[PDB]
Amino acid sequence: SAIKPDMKIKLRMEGNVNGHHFVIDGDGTGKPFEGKQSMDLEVKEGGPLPFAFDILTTAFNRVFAKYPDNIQDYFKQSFPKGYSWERSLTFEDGGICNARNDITMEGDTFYNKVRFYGTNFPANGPVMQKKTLKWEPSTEKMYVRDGVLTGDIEMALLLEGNAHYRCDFRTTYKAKEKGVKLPGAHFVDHCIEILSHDKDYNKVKLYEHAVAHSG
Repeated sequence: SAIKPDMKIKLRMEGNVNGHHFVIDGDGTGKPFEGKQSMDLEVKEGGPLPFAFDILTTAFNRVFAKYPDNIQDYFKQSFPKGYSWERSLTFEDGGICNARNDITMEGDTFYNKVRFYGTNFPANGPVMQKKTLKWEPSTEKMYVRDGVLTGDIEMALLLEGNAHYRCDFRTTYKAKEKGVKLPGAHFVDHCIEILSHDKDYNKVKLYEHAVAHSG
C-alpha cells in the first residue's frame, strides 16, 4: 500500500575517493514491483571525476527488486518509514570503498542520502585509469546472521581487453521501524547498465533490473 507501482527517486551522493571530493545529484523513476529503475545523474561538485564512474553505480535501493509472493519482501515492508544500508566494496587490487544510503519516502518519492568513501586505489589501476566497461550481472546472497539482514556478492567489472576485475560486496540492511519481519535466506539477481553518458561522465543515465528468487 505504501509503495505505488510508479515511484519517483531523488538522490544525493557526497563522496571522497583517493582524496578527491565530489557531489552527485540523481533524479529518476522506477517500478518497484517489476524490479526496474532508471536515474539521471549529474556531478555537481568535483567534476570531472578522475576515477571510473562504475565504482559508484551500485550506490545509486532493494525496493526496486521483483519479489515473488512466497519470499518476505523486507524492503517494501520497511516503508513508509524507510530503511538504511551500509556496504563494503573490496576490490582485488586493494582499493576499498564504503558506502551508505539512508532511504525515506514522502508520497510517491524515495529520497536517498548517500555517502561514498574510497581509498587505496592504485594510480595505474583500472579505476584511476578509467578502464572499466560494466559490472557483470550478479546474484546477491541474502541471509540473516546475528539478527542482521546481509547481502553478499562476488562482483566483477569487465575491463577493456575483456579482463575482469573482482570486487566483493557485503551490504547490511536495517529497517527504521522496529519489528519488520526478516526474510528467509534467498537470492536477488541484478543487472546494472550505464545507458548513456557525456564525455567526462559529468552526466550519466543509469538502469538496474533486479529479481528475487529462492535457491
